[PDB]
Amino acid sequence: MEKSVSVILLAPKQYIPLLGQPIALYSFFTFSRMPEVKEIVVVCDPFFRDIFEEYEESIDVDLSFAIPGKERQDSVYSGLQEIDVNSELVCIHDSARPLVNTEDVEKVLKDGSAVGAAVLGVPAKATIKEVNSDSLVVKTKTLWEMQTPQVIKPELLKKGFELVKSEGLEVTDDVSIVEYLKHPVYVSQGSYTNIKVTTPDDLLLAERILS
Amino acid sequence: MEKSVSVILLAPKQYIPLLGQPIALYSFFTFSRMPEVKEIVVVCDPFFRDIFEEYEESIDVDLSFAIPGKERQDSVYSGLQEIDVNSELVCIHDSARPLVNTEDVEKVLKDGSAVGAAVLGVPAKATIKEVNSDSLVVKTKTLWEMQTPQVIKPELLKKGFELVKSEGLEVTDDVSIVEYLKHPVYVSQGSYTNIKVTTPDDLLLAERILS
Ligand SMILES: Oc1c(Br)cc(Br)cc1-c1cc(C(F)(F)F)no1
Ligand SMILES: Oc1c(Br)cc(Br)cc1-c1cc(C(F)(F)F)no1
Ligand SMILES: [K+]
Ligand SMILES: [K+]
Ligand SMILES: [K+]
Ligand SMILES: [K+]
Repeated sequence: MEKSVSVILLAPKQYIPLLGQPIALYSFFTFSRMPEVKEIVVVCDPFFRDIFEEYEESIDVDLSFAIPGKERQDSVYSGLQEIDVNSELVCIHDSARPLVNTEDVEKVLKDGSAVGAAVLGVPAKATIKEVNSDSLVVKTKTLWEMQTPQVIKPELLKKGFELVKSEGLEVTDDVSIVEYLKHPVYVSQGSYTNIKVTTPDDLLLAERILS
Repeated sequence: MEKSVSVILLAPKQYIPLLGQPIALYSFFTFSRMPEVKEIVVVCDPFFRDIFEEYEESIDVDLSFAIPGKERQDSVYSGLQEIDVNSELVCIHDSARPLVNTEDVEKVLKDGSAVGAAVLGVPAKATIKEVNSDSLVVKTKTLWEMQTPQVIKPELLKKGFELVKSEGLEVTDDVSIVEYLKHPVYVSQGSYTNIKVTTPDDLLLAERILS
């Protein structure tokens, strides 16, 4: 368990400071303090490499870097190439979610270890309906909003990339490389506080949360 | 079309002022100015009756009142009893959504007239997954977040209430009286700005929208 997890940190709105510190550094430090986390392979444009470099000697993890790709999955694959040969879990996180709780990361790590694949989620508070191509409600289910981390064993993630490669399967917002696997995905119940940061509305909320 | 629609306005966070005016009055006035709207049957506790009474002579609609019930559907039925005998559409709206645009109300009214039942919605921006009782993703759809107005012909709404009455069918968050009808429900594409107001986060966003 200890030093068993590689974080792929996916990292402009993620470098806007929140209560003075850049957004991307909040999750970076949350992961670094966890004894389970062994390395953080950070995915960022070389302009921002220094932003993480500054804190390298203080943190109790291996810092490494990767170049981003066009779409989210390209950046994950890039990060996956630098992880440890003996890492037991990869922990993929969106740097735009600075407020993830250590306790919720612990939960999804534990669930990922047990199941093979787990993602942090919350019950969708809004009333959500399926709508067909004619704009009609498909009438009838517990729907969940998916956050990050996404925690997965590296052999599973690799098999996902290889299946989509070999058969040339299409990949979208809601249908990733791992959606094509028969291997189950567990949904670990997180916190509504683990919001993503895009709008300036999010900062005015996120400061309220941090306090 | 003109003077053809009865609004049931469902109406504490809906009486917190936004840029100085109570939240419930924003939608109230939006509906009152529309030539299609004939009456606003307002659903509120008698303490707040005066809040709408003040503006009665200025508005170009019939103001009426109804007592709320325990759950949302009880308040709708209460409001439904005061509507016009010759009203062609009932337009059910949550007063906690003060920012609905006239143009979007026009759209859902037109769709409700054509289809019999229509609701304002937006594509769900979050990644939403179905999760089973064992907390596993049900792998595979266009999902939409439902707002208000909900626009429906009164005979349809009545038939919904009577079917649930007669058979004693169960009613929840996601399965209303109208979900049990075979009659189609159209989803009119609205605006992401049409947010519901509960948290103080919403006010700090809603003021940004209004400007
Ligand atoms: O789509 C997933 C689900 Br569902 C669960 C878990 Br765990 C991980 C993923 C996931 C997607 C990707 C990306 F490469 F496409 F970005 N990497 O991992
Ligand atoms: O559930 C609906 C859908 Br789906 C569409 C439309 Br249009 C209207 C409704 C609806 C629900 C109710 C309530 F009485 F339960 F509150 N009244 O109308
Ligand atoms: K190092
Ligand atoms: K190692
Ligand atoms: K009147
Ligand atoms: K009348």
